[PDB]
Amino acid sequence: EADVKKMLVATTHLGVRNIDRRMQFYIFDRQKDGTFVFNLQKVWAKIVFAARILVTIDDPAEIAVVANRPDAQRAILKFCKYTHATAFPGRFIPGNFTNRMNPNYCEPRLLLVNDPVVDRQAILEASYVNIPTISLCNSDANLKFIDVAIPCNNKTPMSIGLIYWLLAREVLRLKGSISRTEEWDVKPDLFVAL
Amino acid sequence: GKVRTKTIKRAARKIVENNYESLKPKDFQNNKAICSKRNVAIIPSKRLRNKVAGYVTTLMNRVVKRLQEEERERRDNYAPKKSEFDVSGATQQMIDSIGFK
Amino acid sequence: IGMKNSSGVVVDAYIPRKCSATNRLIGPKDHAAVQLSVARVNDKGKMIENNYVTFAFCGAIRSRGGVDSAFMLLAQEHGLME
Amino acid sequence: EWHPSTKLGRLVKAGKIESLYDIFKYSLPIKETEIIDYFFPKSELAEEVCNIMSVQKQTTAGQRTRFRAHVIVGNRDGFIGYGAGVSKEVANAIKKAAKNARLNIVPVRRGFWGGKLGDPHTVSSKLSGKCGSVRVRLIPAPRGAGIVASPTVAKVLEFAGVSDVFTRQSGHSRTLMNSVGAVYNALKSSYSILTPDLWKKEQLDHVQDIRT
Amino acid sequence: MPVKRRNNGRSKYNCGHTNIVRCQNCHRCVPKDKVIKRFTIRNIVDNTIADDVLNACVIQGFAIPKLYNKVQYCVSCSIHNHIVRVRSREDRKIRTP
RNA sequence: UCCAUUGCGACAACGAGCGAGACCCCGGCCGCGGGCCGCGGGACGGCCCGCAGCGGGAGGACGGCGGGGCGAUAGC
RNA sequence: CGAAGGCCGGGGGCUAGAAGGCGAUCAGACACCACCGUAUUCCCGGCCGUAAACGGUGCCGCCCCGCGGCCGGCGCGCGUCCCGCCGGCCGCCCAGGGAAACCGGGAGGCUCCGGGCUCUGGGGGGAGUAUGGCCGCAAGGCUGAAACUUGAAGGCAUUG
Ligand SMILES: [K+]
Ligand SMILES: [K+]
Ligand SMILES: [K+]
Ligand SMILES: [K+]
Ligand SMILES: [K+]
Ligand SMILES: [K+]
Ligand SMILES: [K+]
Ligand SMILES: [K+]
Ligand SMILES: [K+]
Ligand SMILES: [K+]
Ligand SMILES: [K+]
Ligand SMILES: [K+]
Ligand SMILES: [K+]
Ligand SMILES: [K+]
Ligand SMILES: [K+]
Ligand SMILES: [K+]
Ligand SMILES: [K+]
Ligand SMILES: [K+]
Ligand SMILES: [K+]
Ligand SMILES: [K+]
Ligand SMILES: [K+]
Ligand SMILES: [K+]
Ligand SMILES: [K+]
Ligand SMILES: [K+]
Ligand SMILES: [K+]
Ligand SMILES: [K+]
Ligand SMILES: [K+]
Ligand SMILES: [K+]
Ligand SMILES: [K+]
Ligand SMILES: [K+]
Ligand SMILES: [K+]
Ligand SMILES: [K+]
Ligand SMILES: [K+]
Ligand SMILES: [K+]
Ligand SMILES: [K+]
Ligand SMILES: [K+]
Ligand SMILES: [K+]
Ligand SMILES: [K+]
Ligand SMILES: [K+]
Ligand SMILES: [K+]
Ligand SMILES: [K+]
Ligand SMILES: [K+]
Ligand SMILES: [K+]
Ligand SMILES: [K+]
Ligand SMILES: [K+]
Ligand SMILES: [K+]
Ligand SMILES: [K+]
Ligand SMILES: [K+]
Ligand SMILES: [K+]
Ligand SMILES: [K+]
Ligand SMILES: [K+]
Ligand SMILES: [K+]
Ligand SMILES: [K+]
Ligand SMILES: [K+]
Ligand SMILES: [K+]
Ligand SMILES: [K+]
Ligand SMILES: [K+]
Ligand SMILES: [Mg+2]
Ligand SMILES: [Mg+2]
Ligand SMILES: [Mg+2]
Ligand SMILES: [Mg+2]
Ligand SMILES: [Mg+2]
Ligand SMILES: [Mg+2]
Ligand SMILES: [Mg+2]
Ligand SMILES: [Mg+2]
Ligand SMILES: [Mg+2]
Ligand SMILES: [Mg+2]
Ligand SMILES: [Mg+2]
Ligand SMILES: [Mg+2]
Ligand SMILES: [Mg+2]
Repeated sequence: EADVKKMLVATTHLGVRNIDRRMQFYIFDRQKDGTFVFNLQKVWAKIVFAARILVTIDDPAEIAVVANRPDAQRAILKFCKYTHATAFPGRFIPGNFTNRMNPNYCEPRLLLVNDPVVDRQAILEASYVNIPTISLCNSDANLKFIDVAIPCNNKTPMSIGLIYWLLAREVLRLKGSISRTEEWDVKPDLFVAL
Repeated sequence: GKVRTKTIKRAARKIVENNYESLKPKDFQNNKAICSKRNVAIIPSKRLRNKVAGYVTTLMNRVVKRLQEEERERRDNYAPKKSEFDVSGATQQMIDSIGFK
Repeated sequence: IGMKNSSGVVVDAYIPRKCSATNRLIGPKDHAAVQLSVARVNDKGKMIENNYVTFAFCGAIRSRGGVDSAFMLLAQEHGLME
Repeated sequence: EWHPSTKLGRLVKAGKIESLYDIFKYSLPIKETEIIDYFFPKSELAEEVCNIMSVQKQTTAGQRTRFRAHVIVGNRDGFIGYGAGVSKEVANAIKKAAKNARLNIVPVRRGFWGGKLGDPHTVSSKLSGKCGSVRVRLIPAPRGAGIVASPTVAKVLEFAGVSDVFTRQSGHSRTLMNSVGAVYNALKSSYSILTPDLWKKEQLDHVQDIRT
Repeated sequence: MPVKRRNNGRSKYNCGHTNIVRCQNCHRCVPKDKVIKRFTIRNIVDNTIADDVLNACVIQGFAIPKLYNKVQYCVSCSIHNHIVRVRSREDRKIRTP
């Protein structure tokens, strides 16, 4: 309920006036001016499911976190800071999963992107070397080569920061690192871009 | 009509990054600074050295307008004393259709 | 099982994986295929080590984006979601 | 000796992987040719040069010439591969073609025409392949029939371990690279066809997965 | 000679025949949906004297009248006088003005 | 943008090399040494204004140093 | 039934304008450019039956990832909008197809080949010619060979 209040302050529940057929299951109503609204319960269930997918991997440094959007850059360096995932902040360089001579080349087991139209090169390249992917998806998202969507508002900084903060909290809960049923010492403000 | 080749520039950047403390933005001191072999720099000619120092002096008076990486890190970790989250027609219909409200 | 000899012995070199969604065989050099696994908590909100569920998806189901709903439906059948 | 540049090649160097069929079962790419050469030590593979072609680029001063080489490899017992290479000198073109041929190894499924007595001796069932304008049909055949194909196709069928086969070819098969490409594609689809022998459902156990 | 454009070089949708216009430069006959069309609004006096007419006018509150002309040219005259350009294969798909 | 595939910056490409430049010879101004020749200093788009670099001033022997040598891949 | 040109018999006659005439240009210009101008262009009653008559794509029927625009009819919703349904005209496009360009409302569901019906083609020339027949006032149209000759013609795409 407290996290619901936080989701309401960040407005993580508002879409972008267009709807795809595969996101139709996550919609609840439509605002008059055309904006769509997500069912927040479904959003939380996708967050929990993604957390339960992340913890199967023994070493977290082989999870890739890719986010080209400036408004998310800060938020992705903190998700790693408490989970020990591997961040690819800026322009994704072609070849990073397919070309072994590259200096930042790697062979991860999960790709976690922020947006499916930004960061398209990572999503397309991961389909050549057997990586599944999880994406933060808005109402107009195209789910090609994506296995788990997360319905959410992926433009405003508060939304993005709170989303990565929730994900990292539930992962640290599931692994046993931080205690269950108790507010994390980390304020979500550390994830939002100033 | 005097464009510096990549060879001048690539050496000038490592010189400015390694020896930030030594280089004032005035040229004679940097001319000496592109001479020492303790700040190790093997410049095989004096015209070449002068061109590199001419670009180094210019790199110096552009960073004024490492000391800018200690503070950038030391400002990415500050949590204020607030929390930054302390009207609806269709979401109300969604909180009624979920929980207490 | 696979193809049998006339006496009852499998004369097959290997058995390809099947899709959890569309039952199609994966096949070698289908580099868009992915196998992935889910935690299956079962214990007061905390996972149990080395006790997972694991599905597989061929490249045909991914190339159109059908996996986000089919994986969810598969999960709702195994008591991992609702 | 060689030092792996990939995690799979690092895993093969130790005793982690027992055969090629585990790498095919979880279908991963192979990026080093000594991964292949570790499983087939010293000449269980046959290597034959199908074709050398001279290609010309027109240029302000005159024609530039290079060579394109087509190479096939196999072990006569269920593996085939096909690569190509382009270079200024013929030797380097052939070298590139042989490397590409080793990185393209695929398994081939065999079966029985009619009686199921001994080892599988023909294609598992009808196979079809396309490359360019060329199309090919591989039809299962009884014992003693042999390899009834053109001399280009008969070598690929010989390296693959297929004793008895019927063949039909349509399109401009004088184009040798598309002929071999079509036959290769037809052999590569053999492990992706559902037959009633494979209908039975199975559990996936993550403990065996080589973890990509 | 393969096909160069999806519209075949004109804008003809669900009809058999359309009207004829005369090119304003060379006077050839062009179908109406193919001719290059531009609309122009300009002042009758050039802007370089637009304030000397105004200051030498007796009528209080006068406003300089305008001219409204629709120019229509054929393909050849449009290319020759640079109303349209020959474009790259990728650029040909762009409809932006 | 530059004399220049000279560079900034962007990019299914990432990273190197050759040609360019750097280099060699000559000549202008100043020092230590010898008895003019032979060893070094000197100039760098360095200073100041106006908008990777285009302009305008200044000092200085010389202002963007000047005249030559060398000279890519492919060819007739 | 059938664009335009064309033909027969009446009418009309502004414009433009095959033919013809004339001024330039040019080595020449019987052409392009300038000027004058007959048939024609328009109406009535007939004839002729052809065009890159084009989407170079026959007709009927089924299935088919999606995102948009416009046109006609209807229905639900709030307070003009908004979401649908049917029918039409368009753009983009995953898969699939293809020699490719490209198609994708098919040019998909096809060497893993079979829903129904009609028409047409079988290397390049000779030749749509000769001959015979039918139609037409004529100009034509429709139907349409053989001897002989030849090693290529042609499609889409790459570098210069
Ligand atoms: K792919
Ligand atoms: K053509
Ligand atoms: K054509
Ligand atoms: K046209
Ligand atoms: K129309
Ligand atoms: K019309
Ligand atoms: K126009
Ligand atoms: K024209
Ligand atoms: K580029
Ligand atoms: K001396
Ligand atoms: K001397
Ligand atoms: K200097
Ligand atoms: K008619
Ligand atoms: K007519
Ligand atoms: K007439
Ligand atoms: K008249
Ligand atoms: K008249
Ligand atoms: K006429
Ligand atoms: K005339
Ligand atoms: K003439
Ligand atoms: K002429
Ligand atoms: K006249
Ligand atoms: K006439
Ligand atoms: K008349
Ligand atoms: K007319
Ligand atoms: K008339
Ligand atoms: K007629
Ligand atoms: K025709
Ligand atoms: K047409
Ligand atoms: K028909
Ligand atoms: K309408
Ligand atoms: K309408
Ligand atoms: K209508
Ligand atoms: K309407
Ligand atoms: K309507
Ligand atoms: K409508
Ligand atoms: K409809
Ligand atoms: K319709
Ligand atoms: K419709
Ligand atoms: K239509
Ligand atoms: K017909
Ligand atoms: K026909
Ligand atoms: K026909
Ligand atoms: K015909
Ligand atoms: K005759
Ligand atoms: K007659
Ligand atoms: K007559
Ligand atoms: K007549
Ligand atoms: K006659
Ligand atoms: K006649
Ligand atoms: K006749
Ligand atoms: K041709
Ligand atoms: K042709
Ligand atoms: K032709
Ligand atoms: K043609
Ligand atoms: K092509
Ligand atoms: K061609
Ligand atoms: Mg008639
Ligand atoms: Mg007249
Ligand atoms: Mg007249
Ligand atoms: Mg005709
Ligand atoms: Mg026609
Ligand atoms: Mg036709
Ligand atoms: Mg319309
Ligand atoms: Mg239309
Ligand atoms: Mg359309
Ligand atoms: Mg026929
Ligand atoms: Mg006759
Ligand atoms: Mg006759
Ligand atoms: Mg071609």
